[PDB]
Formats: sequence, C-alpha cells, structure tokens
Amino acid sequence: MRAKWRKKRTRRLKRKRRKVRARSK
Amino acid sequence: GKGKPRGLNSARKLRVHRRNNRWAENNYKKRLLGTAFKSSPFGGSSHAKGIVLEKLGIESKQPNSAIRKCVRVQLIKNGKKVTAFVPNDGCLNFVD
Amino acid sequence: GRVRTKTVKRASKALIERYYPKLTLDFQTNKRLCDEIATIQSKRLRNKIAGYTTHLMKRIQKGPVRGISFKLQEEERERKDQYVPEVSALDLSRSNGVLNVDNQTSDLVKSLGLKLPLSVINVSA
Amino acid sequence: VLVQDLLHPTAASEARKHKLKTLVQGPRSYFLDVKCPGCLNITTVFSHAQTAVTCESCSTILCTPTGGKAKLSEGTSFRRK
Amino acid sequence: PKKRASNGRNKKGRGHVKPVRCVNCSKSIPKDKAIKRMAIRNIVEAAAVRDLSEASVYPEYALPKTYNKLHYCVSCAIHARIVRVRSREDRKNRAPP
Amino acid sequence: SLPATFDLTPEDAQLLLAANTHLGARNVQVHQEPYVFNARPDGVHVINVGKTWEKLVLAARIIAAIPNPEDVVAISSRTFGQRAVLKFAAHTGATPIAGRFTPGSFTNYITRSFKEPRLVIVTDPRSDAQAIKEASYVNIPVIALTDLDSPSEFVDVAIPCNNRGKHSIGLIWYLLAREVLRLRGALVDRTQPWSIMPDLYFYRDP
Amino acid sequence: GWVPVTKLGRLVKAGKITTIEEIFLHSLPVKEFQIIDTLLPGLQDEVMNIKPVQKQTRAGQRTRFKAVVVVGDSNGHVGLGIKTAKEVAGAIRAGIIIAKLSVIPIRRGYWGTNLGQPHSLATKTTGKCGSVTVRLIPAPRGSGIVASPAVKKLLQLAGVEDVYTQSNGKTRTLENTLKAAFVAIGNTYGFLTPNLWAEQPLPVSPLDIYSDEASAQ
Amino acid sequence: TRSSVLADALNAINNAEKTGKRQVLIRPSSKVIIKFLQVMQKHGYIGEFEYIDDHRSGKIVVQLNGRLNKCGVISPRFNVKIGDIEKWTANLLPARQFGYVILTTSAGIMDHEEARRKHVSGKILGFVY
Amino acid sequence: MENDKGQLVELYVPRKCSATNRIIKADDHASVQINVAKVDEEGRAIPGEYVTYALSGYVRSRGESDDSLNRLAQNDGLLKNVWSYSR
RNA sequence: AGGGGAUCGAAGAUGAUCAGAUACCGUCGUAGUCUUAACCAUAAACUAUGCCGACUAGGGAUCGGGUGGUGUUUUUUUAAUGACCCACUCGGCACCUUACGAGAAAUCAAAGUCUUUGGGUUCUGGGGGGAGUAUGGUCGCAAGGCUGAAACUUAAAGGAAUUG
Ligand SMILES: [Mg+2]
Ligand SMILES: [Mg+2]
Ligand SMILES: [Mg+2]
Ligand SMILES: [Mg+2]
Ligand SMILES: [Mg+2]
Ligand SMILES: [Mg+2]
Repeated sequence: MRAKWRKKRTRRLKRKRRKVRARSK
Repeated sequence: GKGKPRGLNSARKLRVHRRNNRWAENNYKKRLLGTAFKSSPFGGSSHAKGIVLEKLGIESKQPNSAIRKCVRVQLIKNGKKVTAFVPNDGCLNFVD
Repeated sequence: GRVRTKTVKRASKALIERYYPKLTLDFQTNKRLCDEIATIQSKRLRNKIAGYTTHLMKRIQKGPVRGISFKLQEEERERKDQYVPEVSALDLSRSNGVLNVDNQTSDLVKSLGLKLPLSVINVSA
Repeated sequence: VLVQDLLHPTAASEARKHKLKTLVQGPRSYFLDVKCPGCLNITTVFSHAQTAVTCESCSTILCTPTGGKAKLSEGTSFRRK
Repeated sequence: PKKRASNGRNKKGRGHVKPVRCVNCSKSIPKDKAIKRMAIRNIVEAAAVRDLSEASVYPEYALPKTYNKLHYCVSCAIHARIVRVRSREDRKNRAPP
Repeated sequence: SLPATFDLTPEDAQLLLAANTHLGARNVQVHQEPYVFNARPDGVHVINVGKTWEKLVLAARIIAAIPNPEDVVAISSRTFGQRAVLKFAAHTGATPIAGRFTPGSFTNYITRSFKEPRLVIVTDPRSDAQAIKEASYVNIPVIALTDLDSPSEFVDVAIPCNNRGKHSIGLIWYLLAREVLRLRGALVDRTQPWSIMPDLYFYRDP
Repeated sequence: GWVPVTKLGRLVKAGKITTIEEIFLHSLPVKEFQIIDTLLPGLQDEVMNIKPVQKQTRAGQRTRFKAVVVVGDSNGHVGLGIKTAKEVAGAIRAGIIIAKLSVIPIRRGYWGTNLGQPHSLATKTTGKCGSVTVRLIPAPRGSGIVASPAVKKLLQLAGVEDVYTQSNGKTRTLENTLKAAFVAIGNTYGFLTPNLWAEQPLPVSPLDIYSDEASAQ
Repeated sequence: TRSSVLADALNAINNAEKTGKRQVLIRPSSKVIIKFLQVMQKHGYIGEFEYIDDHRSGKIVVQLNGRLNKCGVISPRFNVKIGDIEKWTANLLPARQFGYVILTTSAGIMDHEEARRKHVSGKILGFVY
Repeated sequence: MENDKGQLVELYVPRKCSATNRIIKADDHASVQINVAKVDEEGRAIPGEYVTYALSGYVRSRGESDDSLNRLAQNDGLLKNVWSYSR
C-alpha cells in the first residue's frame, strides 16, 4: 500500500462524504 | 549564520518563534490546551472514588496468555465509566 | 592433476640453492642422491622431490629461475654486477669535450657562473 | 609555502594577477600619444578606448573599439603615455 | 543512501533534458540517463563477405557499412548484458573498455 | 655555516648536467616550485642544479649524523634504483631495501625484516609511498629523490632530480655516497674526485 | 625473562632510560609492554565493561567477548585498551597489555591560584569518539570528580581530583564515552598555554645518545 | 554582503593559524580591527602587523608567531555590565589564569583584565587565547 | 608551570615544532626530529654536536616539511641560497 | 470554449495466458496528446543540500570574455582577422586525489572554519501511528489547493553500515 493509493483512496472517501453531507446542507 | 537571528533588536523574533515551536512539546501542549482538566476521566486529580458496576476478566496482551481481573467503575464526581485493575493475588473477591 | 605440494616445492627450494654444483639433470642419480643428502620420511615423497628437483635442473639450465639462487649463482651475478664501463660514462667525449644543452641550462650555468664548455640547440613548440 | 613575504611580492607574481587582486589594486590600461598619418597633431587615446576616437585631419577613424583594448587603424604611430 | 554522485544520469545544470525511447522495450528514459552504444557493423558480414566479393561485379568494390545509435533503458541494458552491475568501487570506473 | 670547499665544484657540475638531472617534469606542484629555474619550450622544466647540489650536501650532513651507518635505510622499488641503492649500501653501512618493501617492516616488531632506522632514504616518493607511509608511524625522517611532479608528503629533505632517467638516479646516489664518505675519515682527500666511477651506480642489463 | 626486540626496549632494559617521561618527551613509540612496567611499576588496573559481540554464520551465531581495561596510577598516567578474544579471561590479559601500550601523560593545573600541588586540569578540553563528546572543565578544590561513574574512575586512575564534565551523544556507549574522555585527557598537553611559550634547546633523543649500547650485535 | 569586518579579520587569522601559516592578509582592516590587533599583540599572541594604505579601506598583513589558539568575535556586541564580565569570561575562556575577553568600552578597546582595574564596562567585542 | 613556592610541577615540557611552535605530544608518531651534523674545517662530521630541528607531524602530513627545513636551514646558514622569502 | 485532431493512447472493446487475470502481452480505440483565449497551482518541482559574505588544498580539462607570445595556419609566396597552441586572469558547469577538518556512517571542498560552541538573515522539525484526517476558514467552475487539530493507540518506528 503506497501512500498515493492511500491518497487516492482517501480522496474518493473525502469526496463521497461532501456529497452525502450535501444532501443535508 | 546557522539559522536563528542574532541582532540585539531581534528579541521579538526569538521569543515569538520559541512560543510557536513550544507547542510541539506534548507535555507543554497538554497543559496549555488543558486537556487533562477538560478531557480525562479524573478532572486533573490524582485519585477519584467510584461505584463498582461489574467485574471483568480481560485477556492480557500477547505474549502473556493470562487474565487480569479488573473492575468497571462508575466515577462519582463526573460519571465517566472506567475500568480499573485490582492488583494482588486475588483481591477481586474483596471488591464485590 | 599432479600439482605438487609446497612441502615438495619448498624442499627443492631447500636443496638446490645449497647443492646445485654437485647435482645432476638425471632423476635416477637424484633419488639416490636424495637418499643421504636429504633425510626424508617416505619413499613416495623421496621420488616426488627428486622429480621436481630434476625438473628444476632443466629450468635452471635454460636461464636463471626466480626465487631460487644457488651459491655459484651469487658470484655469477656479482661479477656481472661489478661492470664499470671505462668510457662513455658521462665523462664528456661526446663532442670531445663540449657538452650540449638548451638556452635555459646555458643561462643556468651563468646563474652559477661556473666555467664549463657548452653549446645551444634550437627548439620550437 | 606556509611562509612568504606578502608585503613584497615579486614583480612577476603581481603582473600575473588580476588587477583587483594585486597588493594595491590599479589599472593595467594606459594612454597612447597617437599620431595622425598626415598631420603632426598628437591625440591622447585611451588603450581601452571603447569609442571611435577621431582626429582632425583623419576625420574618418583613429581607433576601433573592441571587447578589450582598442584597435589602432593600421596606419597610426603611437607612444605610450 | 545515495548510490551515485551523478544520481543515475548526467545532468548538472539543466533541471530537464528530454526523454528518449529505448530501442528494446520503448521505455521513455532521459537522454542523459540512457545507456548508449554505437553499432558499427559491415553491410554484409565477416563470413558472407567472401561470397559477395566473388559474386560481385566491379572487382574492386568498397564494402558499405551500417550505422545506428542504440539507446537502452537501465533494465534492458542489464538484461542484454551491456552494463554488468559492478562492485562499489569499480562502478566509479568510467573507462570504455 | 659551511666552508668554501663545499661549494658546487665545476667538476661535479660537469657530469651533474651530463646525466640530464636538470631535466624536470612537465607538471610541477606548488611544493616543488622553488627548484624550477625556468620552463623550456616544449614544456620540459629545468631544475637549478645549484639547488640540487646544496640540498644533496645538506642530506649528506643529515646522513652523516646517525652514530651508526647500519640504520640508514636506502629504499628503492623501481628497477633503475636497484643497483644505485645496493652500491650505496656497499660503501657505507646503509642497510638497503631493493625491490619490494614488505609492508610492516618498520612496525610489526616480530617479522624477520623488521628494522628500526634513524633515517630512511627513498629513491622515489611515488613508488616508495608504502615505505614513506610506513615510516610516518615510527617518527623516522625521510630523504626523497623527488622530481617536479612527485609528492612531498612526509618528505623532510628533497633532492630535485630526474626520476625518469637512470643516469640521473645513479648519479644522485653516487654523489650522496661520496659526500657522506667525505663527511668522515673515509675519503679525507676532499679536493680530488672519488676514485670509483659513477657509472657503476647506473642501471644494468640484461 | 624478557628479551628486548626493539631499540627502546634494549635501552629501557639496560637502564639507559630510567623514566617514562623521556619516552613521552621525544614521542618514542612503545611496542613492548615490559617498557611500561619497567618505568611505571605501580600501575593499578580495572575493567569497566565486558560485553559480547556476535557474528552471524552459516550455523549459529559466533560469540566473542570485548573487554575495556583502564590502566594508570593516580599520578598523571592513563592507558585504555579495547580487545576482543574468544574468552573473557584472555580478553582481560590482552586488554591490559593494549592499555599499557597506550599510556599517555596528562596535565594537572590549578583552577584558581598556584597554591599547593596541582589538583585539577590546566585547561578545559574535549574529546570525541563516535557521536559521544566528553568535555572536561577545571574545577575548584574539593569539588571531586563530577562525572559519570565510568569517566569518573578513568579520572581517578589519572591523578585528577577536581574536574567538571559535560557530555553529548549516546553516552550509553561505554567504549565511545571512554575513548572520548581518553582523547580529552590526552589533549591536555596538546593545548598551548602562556607558561609554555618559552623556547627550549630541544634536547637530543635517548635513541641517539645511547645508540651504542642499544641495537647490539 | 559583509556585516562585521572584525569577524572576517578574526576568522581569516584563525584559519591561517590552523594551517601553520606564519602570516595572514586581511581586508578591509578597519580601525576597530587595528585596535583589536593591538591588544592581542600587547599580550604576545601575534607579532608585527603592517597596514597597507590602499586609498579605499585598508589592508593588514599580520605576522603570526604560532602562539594563537582561537581568536574569535562575539556578535552581537552584547551590553555587558561590570558585574556580568565574570559570566562571559567563564563561558568564553579555557582557564582563569590566561585568555582575554576584549571589551569595547567607553575608555577604548581593552581586555577584560585591564577593564576590571579601570572599572569600566561596555559591549563585548571578542576573545583571545 | 609553577606553584606557590616556585618548584616547577609539570611532568615534562613538550618540544615545540621548529616551523610552527606547535606542541609535539606523546602520541604524535608522525613528528620527526632531524639532526644535521656540525661541520668544522675540511668537512668533519665531528660527531656529538648537531644542529637540531623538530618537525611536527602536521607539517609533514601537509607536505610543507621540505620547505620548512629549507627555511630553517637557510636561517641557520646550513643552506646558502636555496630558500627565497619573497615568492 | 473554439480550432485541430497524423501518431500514441487513462476509459472502453477484444485476443491470448492463468485455477482465476476486469493485469502484464497482441489488435482497435473515446478523452487526452497540438494550438488559441481563460482556469488550477500541484511533482522524488531533487543536488532530497535556502540566500548573501569571508577564509581554508593540489591538479588537469572545458564553456564565455579579456591580456601577452618576435608561436602554427591559410587564399595575394607574409599582412589584420578567423582557427589553433602556450602562459595568465575573471566568471560558470563540473571532475579528479587527499583528509587537513567534518560526520553515525554512507560521504562532503563543503555537509570544513562547532563544547576552542556567536558574519547577517528567512523558512521548517520535536518518538511512531490516527493524519495532512475531522471541523472551521479561504481560493477554485470542478478537480482539488492553502491553513489544520483532537479523542484514541503505541515501545518502538527509523537512518547508516557489518556478518550470514
Ligand atoms: Mg537500494
Ligand atoms: Mg526536474
Ligand atoms: Mg523538497
Ligand atoms: Mg556554465
Ligand atoms: Mg519531543
Ligand atoms: Mg507525532
């Protein structure tokens, strides 16, 4: 596990969440 | 010049820089942020009474393969639930 | 795969340098020679050392062998080493007493002022 | 050499050095008393001129600027200083 | 740790040179890093040369030659035995033979 | 100081220039510059043989100061200095080391060739670098027959000469042998030249 | 008994050199430990640590024992030696010999006034081995040895009684701490002080004068 | 750019001495440098230094006798009280019996020993031992 | 170095280098001491009295001993015109 | 957002391999690769080595400029110039040997002139994770950038080198 696959995995996770937080905003 | 400034009128840069980097000290950060008084079982106190809620036998970390026989205690001053060891050969019978 | 052990080689290297004048290039004589001059323990080792020693005789016969120097080889080298060429040994007589040099060495002689015959040849580049 | 007379360097050693790096820095440039091929008027021309100096009679060229020393116009006599 | 003073290439004063393509696997390697060999081979052979000389018209014929510069990536050079990884102190040797 | 007889006699400079000892090296280092009389066209430098003679005379006085001649080691490794050293060793005590130095001959007090000289003389600091380095562990002086391109590290006394000529190397050793014998009751007849021909120090073939 | 194989040993055995400071004065290299015993008889000895050094092999781990030994009386002489042998006892024997070869003289000065005999160091000095840096400061009389117990004992085998200490790096490395201190104490004659500014006639070496008796036939 | 010519002059001397040189050249050699050289020469740490008068800033060639260990500057020139001299001397010098801390005081550049008996104090310039 | 009632109290006084006034310490095994023979008339080594120079190992290692001997011998008259101060 | 779009080619298609192969391998191929007008502002953006200044060791080569040889070279049987050689010097990219000296070492002419600690100055770090994460702010069309914790957990993680 590279930190860039950590980086890429976390970016997707960080951006599925600003979409799910948007349904409440 | 090896990093830091030297001039006689630089005491502001020296002191402000020191105050900024002091936060890297975990022991200085915790006192200044006051985490112990705010976020801790004991409100920054050496001791705390409590009420025994249940008896637990916890499996010790590897490699020991033993059971530690602690107790889950409800604190009286703040109500936080903690688990505490009972240090002796036995003495769990005493706690009840 | 008949490589000879250093015990055999060093035994020859302990024999020729002290008994070359009386040895022979014949192995058959050598092993009979190895009987009393050399106090060896086994017959097989006796013949092995005599064979290498005899082989060293052939190698020595066709010029000197490095690492082994018998006594008579010492005087043979020293007589050659006492050579003193009776002429041409930088004793002038190149141009019959007028040594040759370049401009700088000439002026050098003048920096010291010593009286010496001399010459000067052109250069370039 | 670990021991030397820095106060009296040999004249050949100082002529080798850059002008700013001698014991006391000074110019290697000089002035020329150039003579016009025709007239006898004497003009004082800098060695490293850098301008196309002009005489009176030879009002075409007297020297030519270059990267360093100025080039005399191949017909002019000169004496230093 | 730093294995080489010239990191793996020959670049001190550029920041970027260009890439070039390996002739064996088409990898993109910087032109300074690429292992380069010059192939200077006769047009025909050292074996068939006699045959083509007998069968050639123009009894004296200068034999032409082929030229091409070869660029290898580090992997392809090692795999084809162009470079042959060396010791810690021998790798400093920059002589061609 | 030094009496007037010790000056560079013309007879000694007769052959000192003949062996081309003045022929220095194309490359000169900052520690050999004083001996560079001038640079000839084609790039060969010339040595001041007055420097060579005066330094050679100094070394002889240094040489003829150890109470014993048997602990003044003369080192050579080049094939040209082999005969020069051995016949330097014949006239004085001067225990020689010709050929290979056998690293650890000054340290390693248990070997067969272990020696404790009070002075080491090397025919070439470059080739005898092992001898010089070995001598720097035991507080031993070094006299080197250096050229204009030869190293000067741990070289207390340097005689400028031509290390690329067998004639020069043999002559320098011969002169050094003569002066040290003159600086003792061995060749008390100072004025006339040494009876033995300098050629016998030169290289020998085959 | 002891047969001298070195010129220094031959002089010392014959009695031409009757004190060690003549060896130190001319920086003569000592190679036979008999020289140190002949000139420094009462040289008490201690071992600071014994540790195992292991080397991995095809079958198992080869173990050897490394001994650090401090020699030196309480009168301005110190040695230190690092030796590794197959057994502890042998490492001590060769550890003592090595430390006796490395005997060096030290300098004792006054912190304040030149009253009485020297008690402290003459100048603050410092030695470095590995990353460990040991600094020695002259101290007032009665201050004792303000040092870690290892370096403290090395200073007791030196004759010093008052000295301060500072340290750097992995001082838990005993060999480097001892080597750093040992380097530091030996520098005390390295430092140049105004009292030593006076010129001296540069006396001849013992190996020069007594070169007749030395190096026999 | 330069900020302390005395620092560069002291550093140039220090590098020269560690290399065994018996002399050193100094540029631009201000008159604080000259005064600092004079106290060092007064105590014997250096020999004769000679000021080359170029028409710009000056040069100095200092003869070194090999008795100098570490000539250094303390920057900035901390205002030192007469009672705070002892603290600087203990930190900067190897022993109490030798070495000097050169102080720029109102009575002129002087070593800490002389400045103690004149009872003056100023800013610390540098040390020598 | 002395004490209150004089009576020098110092193991030894180390020899200083003839070229740099550097202390030659006990473990300075690269530091040599050269002895040049005194010479009377007609060049007799007259063994026993010498002109002596001490060279620190630092100078030898740095490669300036050969020039340092030149300068020191020129100073004491051992050599005549080999070493030039100005260069 | 227009233009342009030969080649190569995230996606996708497909052919094999493989137990599987939504990979490596082969054949296609959209976006992209190019350009114009605007965005973003990140790279192992590296010499993993801030900038300015001084000093400290030997060499050869090379780029640019300059200085000097009664130097070589040419078409007019030479001139000037160019090209070349030699000796200097200023500035630059570097390299080689060494260890003064440094460093944990690998190595470093600076990573030297540091417990003998101070030329001037800016930025950054404080055991390993959680984590460059949550939240807030701000910038951005978006991608995401900049700023940036805590609870909790942990006796090590790590650097260099040695033997196997
Ligand atoms: Mg690797
Ligand atoms: Mg880049
Ligand atoms: Mg970076
Ligand atoms: Mg450049
Ligand atoms: Mg911390
Ligand atoms: Mg952390």
